[PDB]
Amino acid sequence: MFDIFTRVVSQADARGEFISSDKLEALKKVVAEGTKRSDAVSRMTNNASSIVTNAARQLFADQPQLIAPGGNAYTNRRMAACLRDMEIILRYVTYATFTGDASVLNDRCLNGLRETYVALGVPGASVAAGVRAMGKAAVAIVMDPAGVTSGDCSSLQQEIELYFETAAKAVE
Amino acid sequence: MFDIFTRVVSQADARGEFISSDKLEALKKVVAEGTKRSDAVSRMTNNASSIVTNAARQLFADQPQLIAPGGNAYTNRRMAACLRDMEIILRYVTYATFTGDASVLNDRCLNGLRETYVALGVPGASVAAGVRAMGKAAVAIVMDPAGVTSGDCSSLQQEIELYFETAAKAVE
Amino acid sequence: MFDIFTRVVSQADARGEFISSDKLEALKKVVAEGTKRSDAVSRMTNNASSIVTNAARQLFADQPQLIAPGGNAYTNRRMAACLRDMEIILRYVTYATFTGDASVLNDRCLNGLRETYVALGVPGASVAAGVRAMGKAAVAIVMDPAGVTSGDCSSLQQEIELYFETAAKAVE
Amino acid sequence: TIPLLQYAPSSQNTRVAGYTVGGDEQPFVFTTDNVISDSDFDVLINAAYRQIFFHAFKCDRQQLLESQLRNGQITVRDFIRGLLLSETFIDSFYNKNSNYRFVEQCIQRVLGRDPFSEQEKIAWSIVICTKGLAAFVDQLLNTDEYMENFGYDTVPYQRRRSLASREQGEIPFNIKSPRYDAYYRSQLGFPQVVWQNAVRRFRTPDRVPQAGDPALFLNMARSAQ
Amino acid sequence: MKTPLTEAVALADSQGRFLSNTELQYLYGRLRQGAFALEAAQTLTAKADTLVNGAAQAVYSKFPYTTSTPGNNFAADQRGKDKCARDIGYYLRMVTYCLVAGGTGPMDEYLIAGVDEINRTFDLSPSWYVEALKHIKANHGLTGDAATETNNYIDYAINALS
Amino acid sequence: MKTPLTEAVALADSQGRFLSNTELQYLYGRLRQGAFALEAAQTLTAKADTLVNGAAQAVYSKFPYTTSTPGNNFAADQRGKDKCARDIGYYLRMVTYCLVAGGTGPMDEYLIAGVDEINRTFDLSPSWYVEALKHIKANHGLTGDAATETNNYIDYAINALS
Amino acid sequence: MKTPLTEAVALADSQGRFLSNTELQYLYGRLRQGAFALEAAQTLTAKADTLVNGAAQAVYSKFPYTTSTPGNNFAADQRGKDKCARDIGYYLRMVTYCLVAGGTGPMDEYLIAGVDEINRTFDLSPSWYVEALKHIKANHGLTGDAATETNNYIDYAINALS
Amino acid sequence: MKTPLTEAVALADSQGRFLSNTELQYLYGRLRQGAFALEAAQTLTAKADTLVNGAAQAVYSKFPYTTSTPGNNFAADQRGKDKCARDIGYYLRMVTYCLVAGGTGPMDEYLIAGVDEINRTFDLSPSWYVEALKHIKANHGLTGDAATETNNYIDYAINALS
Amino acid sequence: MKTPLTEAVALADSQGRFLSNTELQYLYGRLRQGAFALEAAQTLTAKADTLVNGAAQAVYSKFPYTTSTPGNNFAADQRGKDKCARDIGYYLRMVTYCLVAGGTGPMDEYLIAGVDEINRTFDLSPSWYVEALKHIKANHGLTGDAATETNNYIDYAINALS
Ligand SMILES: CCC1=C(C)/C(=C/C2=NC(=C\c3[nH]c(/C=C4\NC(=O)[C@H](C)[C@H]4CC)c(C)c3CCC(=O)O)/C(CCC(=O)O)=C2C)NC1=O
Ligand SMILES: CCC1=C(C)/C(=C/C2=NC(=C\c3[nH]c(/C=C4\NC(=O)[C@H](C)[C@H]4CC)c(C)c3CCC(=O)O)/C(CCC(=O)O)=C2C)NC1=O
Ligand SMILES: CCC1=C(C)/C(=C/C2=NC(=C\c3[nH]c(/C=C4\NC(=O)[C@H](C)[C@H]4CC)c(C)c3CCC(=O)O)/C(CCC(=O)O)=C2C)NC1=O
Ligand SMILES: CCC1=C(C)/C(=C/C2=NC(=C\c3[nH]c(/C=C4\NC(=O)[C@H](C)[C@H]4CC)c(C)c3CCC(=O)O)/C(CCC(=O)O)=C2C)NC1=O
Ligand SMILES: CCC1=C(C)/C(=C/C2=NC(=C\c3[nH]c(/C=C4\NC(=O)[C@H](C)[C@H]4CC)c(C)c3CCC(=O)O)/C(CCC(=O)O)=C2C)NC1=O
Ligand SMILES: CCC1=C(C)/C(=C/C2=NC(=C\c3[nH]c(/C=C4\NC(=O)[C@H](C)[C@H]4CC)c(C)c3CCC(=O)O)/C(CCC(=O)O)=C2C)NC1=O
Ligand SMILES: CCC1=C(C)/C(=C/C2=NC(=C\c3[nH]c(/C=C4\NC(=O)[C@H](C)[C@H]4CC)c(C)c3CCC(=O)O)/C(CCC(=O)O)=C2C)NC1=O
Ligand SMILES: CCC1=C(C)/C(=C/C2=NC(=C\c3[nH]c(/C=C4\NC(=O)[C@H](C)[C@H]4CC)c(C)c3CCC(=O)O)/C(CCC(=O)O)=C2C)NC1=O
Ligand SMILES: CCC1=C(C)/C(=C/C2=NC(=C\c3[nH]c(/C=C4\NC(=O)[C@H](C)[C@H]4CC)c(C)c3CCC(=O)O)/C(CCC(=O)O)=C2C)NC1=O
Ligand SMILES: CCC1=C(C)/C(=C/C2=NC(=C\c3[nH]c(/C=C4\NC(=O)[C@H](C)[C@H]4CC)c(C)c3CCC(=O)O)/C(CCC(=O)O)=C2C)NC1=O
Ligand SMILES: CCC1=C(C)/C(=C/C2=NC(=C\c3[nH]c(/C=C4\NC(=O)[C@H](C)[C@H]4CC)c(C)c3CCC(=O)O)/C(CCC(=O)O)=C2C)NC1=O
Repeated sequence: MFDIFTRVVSQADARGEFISSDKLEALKKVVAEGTKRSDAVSRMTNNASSIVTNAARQLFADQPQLIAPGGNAYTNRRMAACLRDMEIILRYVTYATFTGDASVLNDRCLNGLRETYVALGVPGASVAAGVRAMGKAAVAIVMDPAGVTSGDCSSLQQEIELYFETAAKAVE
Repeated sequence: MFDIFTRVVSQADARGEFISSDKLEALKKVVAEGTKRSDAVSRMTNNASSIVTNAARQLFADQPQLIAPGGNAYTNRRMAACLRDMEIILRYVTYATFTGDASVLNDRCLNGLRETYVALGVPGASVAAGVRAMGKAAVAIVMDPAGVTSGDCSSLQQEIELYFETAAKAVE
Repeated sequence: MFDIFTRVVSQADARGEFISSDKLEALKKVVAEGTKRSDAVSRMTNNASSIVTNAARQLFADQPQLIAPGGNAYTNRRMAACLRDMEIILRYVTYATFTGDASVLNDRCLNGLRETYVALGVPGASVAAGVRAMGKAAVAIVMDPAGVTSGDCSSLQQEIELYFETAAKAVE
Repeated sequence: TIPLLQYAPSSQNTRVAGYTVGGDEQPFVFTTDNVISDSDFDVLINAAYRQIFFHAFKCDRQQLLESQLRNGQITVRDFIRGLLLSETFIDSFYNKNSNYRFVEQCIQRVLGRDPFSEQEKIAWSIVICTKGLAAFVDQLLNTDEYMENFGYDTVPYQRRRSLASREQGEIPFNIKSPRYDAYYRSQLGFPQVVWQNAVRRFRTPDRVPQAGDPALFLNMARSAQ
Repeated sequence: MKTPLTEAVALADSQGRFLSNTELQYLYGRLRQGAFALEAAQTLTAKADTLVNGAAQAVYSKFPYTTSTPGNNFAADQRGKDKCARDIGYYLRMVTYCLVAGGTGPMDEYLIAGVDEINRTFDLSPSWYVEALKHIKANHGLTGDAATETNNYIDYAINALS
Repeated sequence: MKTPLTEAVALADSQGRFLSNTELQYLYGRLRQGAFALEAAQTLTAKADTLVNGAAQAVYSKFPYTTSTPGNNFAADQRGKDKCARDIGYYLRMVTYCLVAGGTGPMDEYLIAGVDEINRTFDLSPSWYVEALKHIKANHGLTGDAATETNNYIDYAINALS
Repeated sequence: MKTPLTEAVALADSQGRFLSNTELQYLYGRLRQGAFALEAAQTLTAKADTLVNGAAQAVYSKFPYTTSTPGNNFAADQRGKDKCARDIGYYLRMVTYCLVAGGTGPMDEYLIAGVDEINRTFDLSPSWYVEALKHIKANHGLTGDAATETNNYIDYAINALS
Repeated sequence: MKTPLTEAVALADSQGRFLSNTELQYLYGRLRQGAFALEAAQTLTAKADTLVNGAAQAVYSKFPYTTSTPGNNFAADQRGKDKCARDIGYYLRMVTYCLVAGGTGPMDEYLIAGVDEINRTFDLSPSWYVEALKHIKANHGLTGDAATETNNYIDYAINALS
Repeated sequence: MKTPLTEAVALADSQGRFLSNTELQYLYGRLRQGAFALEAAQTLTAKADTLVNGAAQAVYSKFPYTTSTPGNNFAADQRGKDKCARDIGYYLRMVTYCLVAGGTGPMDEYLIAGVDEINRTFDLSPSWYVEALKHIKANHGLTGDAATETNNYIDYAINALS
């Protein structure tokens, strides 16, 4: 649970003097790009349901075991719970790019998730493929422009790829 | 949670016969010295606050990091929590010399405290130095005789040094 | 728990057609005066502590029984609890002028408060005098203008007098 | 009858005082008395569901307790009791786990704290098998720690999970303890290998064209006239 | 009951502390919202009647088996189409209320909490109201910032339905 | 940890929903705040050293028994005055952090949660830091919008201390 | 996990009481059930393939817009109809498991607990499986007591879906 | 675990405060108790063997059907009487432990918590141990402070048994 | 409400058991206490008026800025010194009540539970009452058990204040 503003605050406090000028240029341009950041988050969560079903539909086309009997996501509540997990991972990566920091993502959802999926018997690499495909669709939804002024969101395309990558690598 | 009376009880029960005569001489002289014991405890808890601030003031004079920024006890609630912990350790060592047994001390506060201070990131050797200085002041308030008829206190000066030592070595 | 926006919503829903134009002029001027409203709330809660001690200090100057022995606020925790209650009433009237509606005030704190003060033995008229003096100081923190732009706050000084009056009359 | 074992408590973020202040790491607190509008009942009921069942689906929801609580005769403490003795909790949590892991999970979800030691779960595992799940949940609710920390009218939460000026405080206990363990997924037999590596197609190995090969100029000849 | 002001009050009540500096910004940020939001609510009130008629046209053109097959749920006769005008008018009015309040709380309270059982027991396929809200969000023609807020708005409606 | 963005995330997490129009409203209202707030943090960083020296001057002039009476808490000798420079510098730095974050959460987390026991056990009368923050809020000289934040800001500091 | 025997064990277990005469009756009443139930499970296993083919025929004849309109959910092409054969085969197999176990617990555990979100997110109208189970309960041709058990059985399926 | 000192520690722990003046008062009241209590424990240790033999004599003389009727519980043969010597020796030893500790906690922990199920399942009528403790409290010949405490002591034993 | 007798009753009520031997010892240990305690309460009642006047003298001599600096909290004029006589008389009377009851419960109930907020909001530095109780402790003149009891007593007062 850390905003990038209080990242600068906590780092300057552990240093113990005032915030330097170079960090203030950086924070000013953060303020000038946070416009892009916040509603980049909301256009990612615009089609969040269709993103979730498309990524899961692709995943169960790629791995036919998970809808085959004996698979991990075979019965109806296990399949619904898998959709719930993919929605949760998308929602937390959405929170993380809203805070501007991956601290909420690594702090709120990813950390014990590795041990949870190992102890349940859940495959982790399938989740990794799902979050990677979900991230591709996620930037492109935000990236593509429909009824929006043209702008440089390259950093947003950049940082959200970083956040989805941290999610997929921390699932493992 | 064990009084020394029920230490003799539980040991004689695990043996399974009556309490022998040698243990009864020992318990009678325990009864003749428990006078010293109980209110040794209360004169230790007479100046417990000034003992706590003097030990902490000495500790932060010895280690200037803990009031330096980035240190463990730097911010205001962490410093207040450290004072709370030192008061708690003094209060439990006071309970332990009131029971006459270190079982309350090792049972109530010390055991998970080692893992708690390691998992928090709290230094343990600083706590060890604090409890050692606190114990020196503690006997010298217990040990010194003011307004009390002079009498032997070797068990008392003795046993409270043992209790503070077990506290500091179990913190580590 | 009702914002004035959802007051208009719930009234138009119980009517069952769309929000009329006259209510929309009213809501637009609500939006043009809500600037005044919200941070009127925060300047009221700027000196909230000094307001609370000044009102209580005036109250115990006016009624010397409440600090006399046998009085209701005589012992130390009862006096501290009375300060807690006056802070709570000020905080909830602050919430009520932040919502713009007295629904939070009558809904959250006032309703069972009458029966609570009667069943405890607490005087109610003393509380009424306290909230009235507290409201006078409250607007004037707001009412007097120092080092700031002049404005038509008469409407608004207005509403906080209404809210404090409802609080004092509902205590009774 | 036979009383509980006396287990010594261990150190934790709960039995300590702590100087709490309003932040977000503090869980939003949901109380029956101040929710008084119809939507805030929905948020409270959703939060209690998030604690006891971890996002209960519509099958898991009990109509009677939600109905009766919206009227207000039910206390949220009695609502949590009704959730714990409801069959979707028994089916998901008491069936699949052993008694010791069940007591671990139930202490975490009712009291909002980790059990102090393994011997505490051991000492509490007498009562559930001897006196039933109803008596276990009833004795859990009657204890003074649940009452002092939450009371009659408060949905429980994980208590003091996160300390101040920490990135992480602690795992949220909804992540940490799921309803299966390793022992019962072994009975369900889930790790059937995905087996999508090294399939070894038998078709003849491709050889990179050597210098001066006719093919090398194939791709440009396709583009040329 | 989700407006930003009542959530600020709920946060301050749950923490037991009076509104801070951060709480104050909330309302002057409700200025960035409301300065277009009340305009957009008025122009939706003007657009409303042709919006419901076009949405009924789009739903009937997308799914001809509704106007063909006789049933209680289907709009074969007049009274079914009257129920359709009622349902889409309710949806558009909740969009207008959701726009005026500033948050999804009116829409989430008046529509979303029971829509799953109603669509289950009464045989109302939610893809019909998907068509209706997509036709509304294509046909409303809002300008600038007001249009974008509604879109996040109407997408939340479809996400609750789907 | 009180910034408006983390409280929006905490509200959405506690309700279990995704973001709304409100999140956009919250952050572009953090524009009404931040467009002056970062300027005011820089000019406070420039003003800082004369602010602590003047606040030490005001505290010593208000309470001469501190500089007179020998004690550990009192600033009779040099090292006590060094502790005073440390304490008021900590207060001013937490004001700057509180100004940059946008909410009271850094100040409420780094100062307020333990100040009652520290003032109780170490014999630090809080009216000293009342004098110090009142001298800072009189001496900082920020025009317009910045002043309101400080009063809202520095008054919260005094209200936590008193 | 609803069979009469495990519910007797759960009652004795929840109560903490030892097995009693009340629990015992269930076992020889499970004779009134099972003496036809295993026969009916075998004859359903024989009837199974023509049952799924006729149910697919009835669903396609009731709703022609499924076989007409192109979509992922709709069975326009071959693979959609393959998904339909899979879904109705799953329904018939859960009916057979529910018949062999004696209670609804296999069917309630393997189908019912997630069907609302799957029908909501994947756009599967449950009236399709209503048609399928009604065609199965008309076409199975069970005789005497076994037939009666299925109706209580298959009606529970429709009541969970509707 | 009921001694006055551990209950003082338990009260101070439950109240979360340092031991008070009242706690100090209790141990010097444990002087009014212990100054005779350790003497009485020693003289009971001396009296012990004739006490168990006389108590066995009194139990056999009160209930002749024990020494007559053949059974596992009854002391018809030698090994039953050996079990009786064991049981009454256990009772007398718990009385001595209860006397040395100062409270009923050793006796309440080692005897009382399971005596109801043992007397129910093993067919040990508690009126036998009533006879045994009444014969002990008549035969011990304690005097002064020790005598009054023992009756309070041994009456608690009979009240737990009856 | 901390007296040894009510804590014995509270322990027996929480365990749901009849009074134990330790409780009985408890009251004849309240003899070791009370046989001097009632004497000391009477001699404090005699000493009382010169005690408050000397404590006011010591507080004014320790802190001259109280009698010098004009303020509501400070005793500049007559009515402030009247409030001081009231406050120290309340402290001495709670010491006498605490002495008569036998435990800290009257003092802990009538003084300690709200002293932190009163000293925070009303600007009453607790080191003033530290001076007052230390001056009271120095001159009471009690000899023997009462003196020792008072020190444990008045040190608890200072520890609650500090
Ligand atoms: C806040 C962050 C957070 C996460 C991520 C989380 C995950 C989580 N996933 C679970 C199950 C599950 N997870 C999956 C996962 C999948 N299905 C597959 O085949 C793929 C390999 C993968 C989809 C990516 C499945 C099938 C289950 C159900 C297993 C079961 O419940 O028996 C469970 C057990 C509870 C239940 O849903 O029944 C938890 C706690 N919990 C949390 O609190
Ligand atoms: C009954 C026995 C018991 C003990 C001992 C105990 C300790 C304990 N010490 C803690 C923190 C702490 N402990 C310290 C310790 C110190 N500061 C330093 O620099 C020194 C190294 C050391 C002083 C000796 C500090 C600074 C914290 C605060 C860390 C934090 O809360 O972030 C916390 C975390 C909760 C909090 O106070 O915020 C616990 C639970 N709890 C218990 O229940
Ligand atoms: C949350 C931080 C914050 C604050 C504090 C804030 C206050 C604030 N008050 C304003 C205006 C104003 N404020 C007042 C207030 C009053 N005038 C009187 O004479 C009355 C006594 C009193 C009301 C009781 C008036 C009259 C105006 C004129 C401009 C307007 O209508 O906004 C404006 C308009 C823009 C500007 O001044 O640059 C600001 C910024 N804005 C912020 O972002
Ligand atoms: C076990 C027995 C039991 C019953 C019967 C019961 C009834 C019950 N009906 C309720 C509401 C309701 N009851 C109705 C009833 C009707 N609508 C109409 O117009 C007709 C007059 C009537 C249909 C027959 C309606 C509309 C509500 C919702 C009112 C509201 O929730 O605001 C509520 C409030 C909670 C809620 O559902 O929101 C309860 C507790 N609860 C129980 O535990
Ligand atoms: C304020 C929010 C709100 C919603 C969402 C709502 C839905 C709703 N739609 C209903 C009926 C209906 N709604 C429809 C509309 C349609 N069905 C179709 O097949 C068409 C494709 C579609 C036209 C767009 C029809 C035909 C019925 C009639 C059901 C009947 O007569 O049994 C009913 C039954 C009430 C009645 O009998 O009049 C409810 C509760 N009601 C509300 O109050
Ligand atoms: C919470 C409600 C809300 C929304 C939704 C909102 C959005 C929003 N996006 C804006 C700008 C913008 N938004 C984008 C976004 C993008 N352009 C691209 O080509 C990319 C693909 C994409 C990011 C992935 C761009 C490029 C701008 C240009 C102006 C700016 O930098 O803000 C602006 C500037 C002011 C205006 O447009 O009137 C608004 C209002 N403002 C609000 O108050
Ligand atoms: C980041 C937030 C923060 C706060 C609020 C804080 C307060 C604080 N002030 C302290 C000391 C002090 N603070 C003062 C300052 C003053 N006392 C007076 O009498 C003067 C009027 C006033 C000067 C303005 C002095 C003199 C001490 C010395 C105490 C000692 O040496 O025992 C100490 C003891 C630490 C040490 O020994 O260096 C703390 C924890 N520390 C923090 O880290
Ligand atoms: C054991 C219990 C069980 C049930 C109930 C179940 C339902 C179920 N049906 C599905 C798909 C499907 N089910 C259907 C069947 C139909 N849709 C129509 O429009 C027709 C009218 C109807 C034919 C009767 C179709 C066409 C899909 C394809 C969805 C897709 O390809 O995206 C899927 C998605 C899985 C996949 O991609 O293969 C699930 C989970 N699965 C189960 O394992
Ligand atoms: C719970 C309240 C309470 C207290 C506090 C208490 C203390 C207390 N300590 C006493 C004696 C004593 N206390 C001490 C203690 C010591 N002398 C030394 O030189 C050592 C350094 C030190 C032990 C470490 C001594 C030596 C005596 C002599 C008399 C005796 O043996 O009791 C006595 C005997 C009777 C009397 O003094 O009138 C009392 C009353 N009695 C009470 O009822
Ligand atoms: C430390 C506290 C303690 C108590 C109270 C206790 C009671 C006790 N008495 C037992 C047996 C016995 N106790 C008796 C004694 C008697 N029965 C009679 O009919 C006589 C009247 C009476 C002689 C006074 C006998 C005869 C048995 C034998 C039961 C058997 O052999 O099955 C047994 C069965 C254990 C064994 O098989 O040796 C227990 C547990 N054991 C304990 O450890
Ligand atoms: C029964 C336990 C009890 C305590 C502890 C207590 C404290 C207490 N002291 C007070 C005032 C006071 N107490 C003092 C006394 C002092 N201040 C100084 O600066 C001097 C150094 C010190 C003299 C020793 C003064 C001057 C006030 C006046 C505050 C005012 O007039 O606003 C008040 C405000 C009530 C009133 O207005 O009369 C309370 C509640 N009251 C109680 O009922």
